[PDB]
Amino acid sequence: QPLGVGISGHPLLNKLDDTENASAYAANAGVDNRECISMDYKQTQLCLIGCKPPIGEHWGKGSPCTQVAVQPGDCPPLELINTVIQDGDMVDTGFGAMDFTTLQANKSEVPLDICTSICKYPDYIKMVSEPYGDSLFFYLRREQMFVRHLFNRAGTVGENVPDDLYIKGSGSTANLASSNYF
Amino acid sequence: DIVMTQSPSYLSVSLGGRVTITCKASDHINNWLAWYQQKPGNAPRLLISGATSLETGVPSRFSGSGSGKDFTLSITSLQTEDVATYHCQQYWSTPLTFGAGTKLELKRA
Amino acid sequence: QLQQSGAELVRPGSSVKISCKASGYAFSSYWMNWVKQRPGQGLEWIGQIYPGDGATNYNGKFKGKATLTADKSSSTAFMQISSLTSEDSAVYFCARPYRYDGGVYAMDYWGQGTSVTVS
Amino acid sequence: PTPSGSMVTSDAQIFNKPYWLQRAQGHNNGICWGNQLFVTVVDTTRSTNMSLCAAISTSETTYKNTNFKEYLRHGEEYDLQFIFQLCKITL
Repeated sequence: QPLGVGISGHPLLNKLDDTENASAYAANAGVDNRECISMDYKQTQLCLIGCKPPIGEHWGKGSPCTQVAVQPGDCPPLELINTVIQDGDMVDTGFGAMDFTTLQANKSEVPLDICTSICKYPDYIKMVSEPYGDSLFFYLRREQMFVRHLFNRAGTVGENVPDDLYIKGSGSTANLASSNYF
Repeated sequence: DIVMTQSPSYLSVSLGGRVTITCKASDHINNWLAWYQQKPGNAPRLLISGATSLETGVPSRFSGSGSGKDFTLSITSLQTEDVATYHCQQYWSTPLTFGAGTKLELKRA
Repeated sequence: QLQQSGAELVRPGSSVKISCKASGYAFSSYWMNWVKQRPGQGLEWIGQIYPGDGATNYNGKFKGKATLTADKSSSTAFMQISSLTSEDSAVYFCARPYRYDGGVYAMDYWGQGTSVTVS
Repeated sequence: PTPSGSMVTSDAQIFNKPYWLQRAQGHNNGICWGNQLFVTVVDTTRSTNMSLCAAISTSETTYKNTNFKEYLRHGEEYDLQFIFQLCKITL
């Protein structure tokens, strides 16, 4: 096809305010401040050849340690998970290689197309270490990306900002704005 | 800390008139102030938040206003059920501070 | 709806643990605020607790005297007082922050109050 | 001013390439005295931070910012490889 760039979004993307530049302290998170937002994903060109299927890596929800009972809302544990890259899987688009379904209950952190999928990244290291090297005997990779916008995430503080990192505000700056940037 | 004080700690009033209770902060709290009403056997009840906002269930004869460091609660056509002790509170900075309270009593011969 | 403990009588020097059980909403999203009122007198702020990680802020007056805790599994707040004296006799109240993890816009739901006598 | 390290690219990668330390510009030509070796690295071309939020309740079918706890985590992945040459010193 002719060269060109696509574009993906979400009608209810979890984007509080524009944190790239603000003239006054942002209002206050009410209920559902999600916005209809789109973006042009990171560019990726790659080709893997081998006599065994390709292997990828992505962060998923690791198994918890049998101790402290996971309080609801507690941050889930991470675990790098090796998987077989299947036809139709999604490529990291700028939000890294992770399982958004099992790591984002929100269902609104990223555009629809990766929103309930897993973005996997070729595990080049593992494949090349492979003793016989059947999984891949040749490859070409080309990826590039830059920050277009800087946003805030609505929701509630999962982990508070240690107060030794700042001086308490007052009035409007009395309440700390979400420092969960993306 | 921020110190809240109310003008009088007591007022003798008549049913039907307008009653005003003003509170003054030791510093600017910028409309971050609440009013509570408390009767002799229970917890204080929130009437005002954000200096001017009426809470659900609060009769419309109650209202509040002011700015900076000076705020006031106003009660029109005072009802007998309105006779109680009223408190202001600042929440602009911790520790949170309450005024000493103003008790309404009904005047008689 | 918040439920507090019944009345207490403790001897000087002793200690008491009082509960405030939450119901009618999702506790795991809200702090708990506690205050003190002596007979015929005004209100004073003790502290507030984030149950999740046990973080809490103290009014200097109640630093060594008060400790706050909470049972997430049963959505209950607890406050313990140490080395009790005549000045600790008062009615104590538990109260919920209006705005989730924020402590502004006042306290919208209060407990019935628990009376403590040191004698 | 507010900084900005522009776009990141494969073509500009420094890592995942072997470095042949044959001729050193210093007098110590790669000798690991003390059987020690220091490898310092800084790579901001993989600084993606991922936000993961858990729901406090899995009931209501209506979004509530209060129902979700937002967090941030970042992962780094390394793999060091070396080729060493045995050397002798007549004392």
